[PDB]
Amino acid sequence: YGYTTDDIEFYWRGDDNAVTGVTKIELPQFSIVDYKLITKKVVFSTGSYPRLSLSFKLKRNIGYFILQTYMPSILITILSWVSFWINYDASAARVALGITTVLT
Amino acid sequence: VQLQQSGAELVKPGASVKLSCTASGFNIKDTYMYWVKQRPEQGLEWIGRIDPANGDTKYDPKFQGKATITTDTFSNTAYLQLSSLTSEDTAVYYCARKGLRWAMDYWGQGTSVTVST
Amino acid sequence: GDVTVILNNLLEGYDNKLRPDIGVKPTLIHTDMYVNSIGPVNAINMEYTIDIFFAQTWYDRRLKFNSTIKVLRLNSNMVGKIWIPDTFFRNSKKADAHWITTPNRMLRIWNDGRVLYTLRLTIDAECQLQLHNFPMDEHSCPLEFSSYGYPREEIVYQWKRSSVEVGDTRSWRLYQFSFVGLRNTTEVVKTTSGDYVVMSVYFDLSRRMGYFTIQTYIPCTLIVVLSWVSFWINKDAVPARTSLGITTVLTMTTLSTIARKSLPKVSYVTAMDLFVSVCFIFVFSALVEYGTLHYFVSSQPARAAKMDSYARIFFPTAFCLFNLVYWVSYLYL
Amino acid sequence: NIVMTQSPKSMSMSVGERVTLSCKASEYVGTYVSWYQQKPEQSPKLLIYGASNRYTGVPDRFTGSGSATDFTLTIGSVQAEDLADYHCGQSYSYPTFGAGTKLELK
Amino acid sequence: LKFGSYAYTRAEVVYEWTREPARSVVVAEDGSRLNQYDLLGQTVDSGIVQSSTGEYVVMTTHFHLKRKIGYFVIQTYLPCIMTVILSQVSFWLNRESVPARTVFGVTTVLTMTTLSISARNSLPKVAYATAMDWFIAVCYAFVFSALIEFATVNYFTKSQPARAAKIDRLSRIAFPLLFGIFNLVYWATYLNR
Amino acid sequence: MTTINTHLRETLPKIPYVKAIDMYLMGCFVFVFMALLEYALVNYIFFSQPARAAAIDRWSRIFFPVVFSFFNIVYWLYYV
Ligand SMILES: *[C@@H]1O[C@H](CO)[C@@H](O[C@@H]2O[C@H](CO)[C@@H](O[C@@H]3O[C@H](CO[C@H]4O[C@H](CO[C@H]5O[C@H](CO)[C@@H](O)[C@H](O)[C@@H]5O[C@H]5O[C@H](CO)[C@@H](O)[C@H](O)[C@@H]5O)[C@@H](O)[C@H](O[C@H]5O[C@H](CO)[C@@H](O)[C@H](O)[C@@H]5O)[C@@H]4O)[C@@H](O)[C@H](O[C@H]4O[C@H](CO)[C@@H](O)[C@H](O)[C@@H]4O[C@H]4O[C@H](CO)[C@@H](O)[C@H](O)[C@@H]4O[C@H]4O[C@H](CO)[C@@H](O)[C@H](O)[C@@H]4O)[C@@H]3O)[C@H](O)[C@H]2NC(C)=O)[C@H](O)[C@H]1NC(C)=O
Ligand SMILES: *[C@H]1O[C@H](CO)[C@@H](O[C@@H]2O[C@H](CO)[C@@H](O[C@@H]3O[C@H](CO)[C@@H](O)[C@H](O)[C@@H]3O)[C@H](O)[C@H]2NC(C)=O)[C@H](O)[C@H]1NC(C)=O
Ligand SMILES: *[C@@H]1O[C@H](CO)[C@@H](O[C@@H]2O[C@H](CO)[C@@H](O)[C@H](O)[C@H]2NC(C)=O)[C@H](O)[C@H]1NC(C)=O
Repeated sequence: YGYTTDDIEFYWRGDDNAVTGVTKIELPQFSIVDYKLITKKVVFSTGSYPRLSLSFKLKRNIGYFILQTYMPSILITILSWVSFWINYDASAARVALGITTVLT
Repeated sequence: VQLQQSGAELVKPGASVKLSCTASGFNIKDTYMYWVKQRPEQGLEWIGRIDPANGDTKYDPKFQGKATITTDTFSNTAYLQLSSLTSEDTAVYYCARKGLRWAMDYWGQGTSVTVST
Repeated sequence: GDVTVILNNLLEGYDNKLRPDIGVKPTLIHTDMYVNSIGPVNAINMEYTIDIFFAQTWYDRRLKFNSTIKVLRLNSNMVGKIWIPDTFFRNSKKADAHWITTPNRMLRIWNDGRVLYTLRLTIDAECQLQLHNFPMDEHSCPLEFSSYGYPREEIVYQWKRSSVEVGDTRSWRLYQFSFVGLRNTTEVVKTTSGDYVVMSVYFDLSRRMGYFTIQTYIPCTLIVVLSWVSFWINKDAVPARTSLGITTVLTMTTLSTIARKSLPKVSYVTAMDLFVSVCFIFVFSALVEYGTLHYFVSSQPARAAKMDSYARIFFPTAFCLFNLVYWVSYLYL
Repeated sequence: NIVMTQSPKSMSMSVGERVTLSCKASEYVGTYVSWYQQKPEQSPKLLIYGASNRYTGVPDRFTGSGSATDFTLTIGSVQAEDLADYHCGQSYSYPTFGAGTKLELK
Repeated sequence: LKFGSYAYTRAEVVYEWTREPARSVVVAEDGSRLNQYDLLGQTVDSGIVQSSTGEYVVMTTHFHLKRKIGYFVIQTYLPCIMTVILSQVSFWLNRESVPARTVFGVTTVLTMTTLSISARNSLPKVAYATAMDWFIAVCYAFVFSALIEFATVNYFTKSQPARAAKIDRLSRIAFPLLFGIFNLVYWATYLNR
Repeated sequence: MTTINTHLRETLPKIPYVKAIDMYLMGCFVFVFMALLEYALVNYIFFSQPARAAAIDRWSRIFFPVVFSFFNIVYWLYYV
């Protein structure tokens, strides 16, 4: 914060192994794909300051979202399709089935 | 440590009596002081208590207005005054102090008042 | 008095920045715990709360006095004036001591220099719960601690013979779980700063299915048995059976949604999402079976006559066999 | 006004046998029941302060047992100086004592 | 509310109430932020706990609370009774209108399920059965019994009309009697407890 | 009516007494409940005579909005 780039200097101790324990992280919804260590300098109206950046690329799993969200919608779409096998006589059945698929 | 009471009293029914209880070995502003009565061959009866550090006094409902308990801090004495005593409160009057688990650990020596003619 | 003289003489020329035997040998610290309660084990954040009386004891040759009294029993006033180890809990997400009404710490110094330091802590520790077999699962998830700055060559920890003591175990906040036992462990862990002696306490918990039963297993089974009654309804009332099917699928979806919210948003299938998924498949299967029945009654009645009579005996046996294999396979683990 | 009922009202007993006195409260008195001993023509002496705590100077044969409403005082090897009255008194509220129990020798 | 001394054993620091124990913990008159309970009184005690470091004086205070039923009545007990009545009113419709009574029964079951879900989310996640759980279970049993009984009545139509008529006339009056006796026994055993 | 009652009651604390909003919701609930009971009564005597059924229907169509408006006016005049 206070010290500019001509007063202090940042770097990673090891430069590839400075951040450990990232491959052991167990996220319940994501999964760490990659991580990067970056060294640069930023410029604000008060001077130039060193900056390090530790970035993690997370990827969201699909195992939960399929069964919890995509399967109901597909089954409601099939349960909306099923009215075509119903004859044109039974109007009440197809109307109730279609409108309640819309309601679901 | 020790509580010393006064001698026995022989009074006439309709007068007032004043009993004293002098404490030796402690300051009475640290505990409560209790007055208990005991009739011949019966159980104890609590008259009232006084908080000497404050002056707050509480009495038994069957003794409110009859008895009055005061304290003298300068000489470490607790006083019990009975206003108009009839021909049935001829008992022994004990002076006690509160103890560890709110018990009466130290008692006096008893003052046996007697009312007759 | 004389205790003032002892306390003032112990702190003369004393440096609380240096551990005892700073260049001689590591300090041996004996640790004890007393678990007041193990709080709610919520699986959402993968954590659990615990309340303990953490006690440490070690030897400090600078706090050695000669007197006729054997032990000085003090407040937390002198805790910040002598050397105190920097014990910290490695698996805690949040941890705080207690400060009401006065800092809940205790210091006791003995005649030979043995210091005992106890303090009350409420820790919100984390333990990753492998939520397979849920809710018929068993866990053993830890509370670990070690020194922060002093490696193995400077501070060594060691349990006593009466290390961890639980209280009554009935006044604890374990709703869905049940305490069954514990075990202590010591190890050495590699860290960027050095080797640290780490001590772990594993509490073994088993989930009591008394809440998930009347929460999810009873209503889902009730919705399945409800879906069963559609077969006993006359096959001519078409809106009746359609209404039965759509209301049962709706209610099963609602029950699955309200049932998923207990455990976190994990990506694998559990033993509870398997149950509600099989029930949802059962309801959908009943509905599509009625659909094919209504389609086939117009084409050929000879094939559609015995469909309902087959379903009335095929659905309960399939559900009972599924329940049998499911309950044995998930209660054997 | 919490009333303490003590039982029995009068008893006799020989030397060297266990004896038990009981005190029952109408209302709740937590552990603030005390047992006093009074020999004839003397002031009462505190035996048991609180429920199950012996006073300083009391032999190890007196012991009390407490509850919310039911209280007992048990003596073990009884000698010949326990021929006296024993009162139970509560201190949860303004103090009230029991009726008393007269131990005798026979 | 147990409090005592940390770091000071019984031979060093003892606690005691400053006034009479019945008059030491004093609750104010307007001092009640309770919405769901009702403070009945206080209760103090004093004792000794034996810890790993010595004996400590512990002063205990119990506040006695009684839960107010006015919320749970309107939340659960009035919807359960009204939903049971809505299930039982189906027995008065004729046996020739089968989709009507079918959707009656199944939507009554739907109401019971959403009721049980909304009523279970108030109480914490205990691992046993409370009185409200037993009430919801018996009401669900009554509603489900009504629907299965209707299914039986409908199944017995077009083959044995007299048997269906007999069992619908018997179950038109047997259900309120059993529900009323259950209500009487439940409220009697859980109000006098 | 049950859904509207359950989604809105959960907002405020679990107070025992009956609020004004609770009074209105129970009024609306008893009204829709009695509407269903009147339909049930119409269906009960539907096979026997259509005259009484039609009479109850045209009586309901005239006497339900007036009683509802009476309750509504009593509510908005007593609670203001
Ligand atoms: C960013 O800024 C943040 C805010 O500024 C900052 O957070 C602050 O952290 C500092 C340091 O960690 C805290 O300061 C310490 O707090 C300790 C207690 O912390 C708990 O309580 C505080 C509130 O503290 C009050 O109560 C305690 C205990 O009663 C007192 O000790 C405090 O002095 C203070 O007392 C007053 O206020 C009370 C009401 O609150 C009144 O009732 C009372 O009358 C007083 O007026 C909470 O705020 C804390 O919560 C937060 O922090 C916790 C940390 O665990 C978090 O987990 C949580 O989430 C919250 O964020 C927490 O609950 C104090 O014990 C401590 O006092 C001693 O240590 C300091 C430092 O060494 C000494 O200078 C000081 O002299 C004290 O030492 C004496 O007493 C100790 C007792 O252990 C002895 O060991 C020692 O030898 C010494 O003895 C001598 O003096 C005694 C009298 O003082 C005497 O009796 C003895 O005889 C002897 O002579 C210290 O104050 C501060 O509270 C935090 N502030 C807040 C609001 O969070 C953060 O660190 C900064 N971050 C960074 C990265 O920079
Ligand atoms: C996620 O996004 C951040 C920010 O957009 C990414 O950080 C970036 O990383 C790249 C690759 O290291 C940097 O590019 C490099 O720039 C240096 C400049 O000397 C050049 O020599 C290298 O050959 C390369 O071009 C980029 O500057 C940097 N951006 C910033 C502003 O930090 C990050 O990589 C992304 N993904 C991951 C996995 O972190
Ligand atoms: C806590 O740790 C102690 C010390 O390691 C355990 O005590 C040991 O118990 C084993 C038997 O299982 C004995 O063979 C050792 O001699 C004991 N060591 C000593 C000196 O105590 C204790 O069982 C552990 N408690 C647990 C695991 O909860």
